[PDB]
Amino acid sequence: SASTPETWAKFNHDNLLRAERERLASVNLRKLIDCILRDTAEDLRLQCD
Amino acid sequence: MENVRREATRPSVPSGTLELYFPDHLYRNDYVSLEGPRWAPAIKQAVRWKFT
Amino acid sequence: WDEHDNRTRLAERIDTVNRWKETLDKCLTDLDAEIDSLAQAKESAEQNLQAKNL
Amino acid sequence: SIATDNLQCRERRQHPDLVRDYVEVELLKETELIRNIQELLKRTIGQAVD
Amino acid sequence: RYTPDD
Amino acid sequence: SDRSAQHELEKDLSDKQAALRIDDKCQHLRNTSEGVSYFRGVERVDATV
Amino acid sequence: PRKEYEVACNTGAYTSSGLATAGFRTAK
Amino acid sequence: LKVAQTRLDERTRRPNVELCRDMAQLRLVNEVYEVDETIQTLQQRLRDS
Amino acid sequence: LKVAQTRLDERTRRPNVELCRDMAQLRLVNEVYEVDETIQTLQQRLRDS
Repeated sequence: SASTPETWAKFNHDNLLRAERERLASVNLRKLIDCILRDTAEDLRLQCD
Repeated sequence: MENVRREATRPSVPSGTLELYFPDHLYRNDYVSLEGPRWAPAIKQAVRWKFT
Repeated sequence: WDEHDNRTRLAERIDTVNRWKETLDKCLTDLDAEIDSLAQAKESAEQNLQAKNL
Repeated sequence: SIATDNLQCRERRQHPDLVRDYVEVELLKETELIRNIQELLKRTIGQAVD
Repeated sequence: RYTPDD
Repeated sequence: SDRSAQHELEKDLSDKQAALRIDDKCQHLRNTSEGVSYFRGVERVDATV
Repeated sequence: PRKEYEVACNTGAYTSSGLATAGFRTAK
Repeated sequence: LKVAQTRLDERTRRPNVELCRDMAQLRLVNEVYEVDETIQTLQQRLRDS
Repeated sequence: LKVAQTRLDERTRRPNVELCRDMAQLRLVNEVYEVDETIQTLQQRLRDS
């Protein structure tokens, strides 16, 4: 005997949720980077004007 | 009757706490707004002017 | 035998990319040299102009 | 580089005219802005690769 | 370039 | 006019000699010395002409 | 005279034109 | 790293014109960063051990 | 805590029946968790220093 159904299920469940959280974090960082790029460009433009 | 013990290679849940005596976090933590050179740059001259 | 031949293929691929690498590197070194010299000539000509009012 | 050349050429000038206003001040602001931009870019790309 | 004050 | 020109020269002498003292302090800094301290942050600093 | 006015104009934590006492002054 | 930083620090005190962006500064910053990556690699080896 | 966890370990050699849950193991995991949080708090103090 090596495992039991509920324990195996919870194994799988934990792994799934881990992947889900990492995906969410990636999305957030992506949006932040985009906004920073935009603001940088605009401010340098105004200074030159 | 006992093999989960050999199957302990991969932690099902556990992450826990490890053991270190070398924290030395990467030298950088957050940013600081720098500032420029007092006064203006000076480079090079060809001929100059005088009242004697 | 199939495994062995695949291994040899990857060997040749890596060798060719290596030699291309070294050629590219030497070209970049020459790039830096010529850029520096162009700079020098530019400043020199600049003061040559600067003196041209006296 | 363009700004550095601008300040250099402006420095190049004859004796009875050597003045300073926003032009120099604002150009210095440009340079400082540029430098801050580079540092922030590098940190962001570091987080991205991790 | 400075006052006595500061 | 003579004394004025002297004045400029000694001004330069003074500032340079102060710089020499500072960089002697630099030179004779040695490993495992006393004044060494972890200061952090100020590396990417250039207010330089 | 001029002394008082130069003192008045150049005293603060803002910038400074090196209008010295005597001798050659700054070209800027 | 301690001593390298130390030697870097003070030289920004120098007065007006003798302050320079010397090749000393160049090589110093190079050493700083390089030893940083060195440290990271060694810590990874430690974890392996 | 080295000696603590190894102290826990070889309890898992016991033969078929007398292998039993006991107040020892409960207390053992308690002390493990508390020494861990101890160590992290002391690291916090290190950063403040």
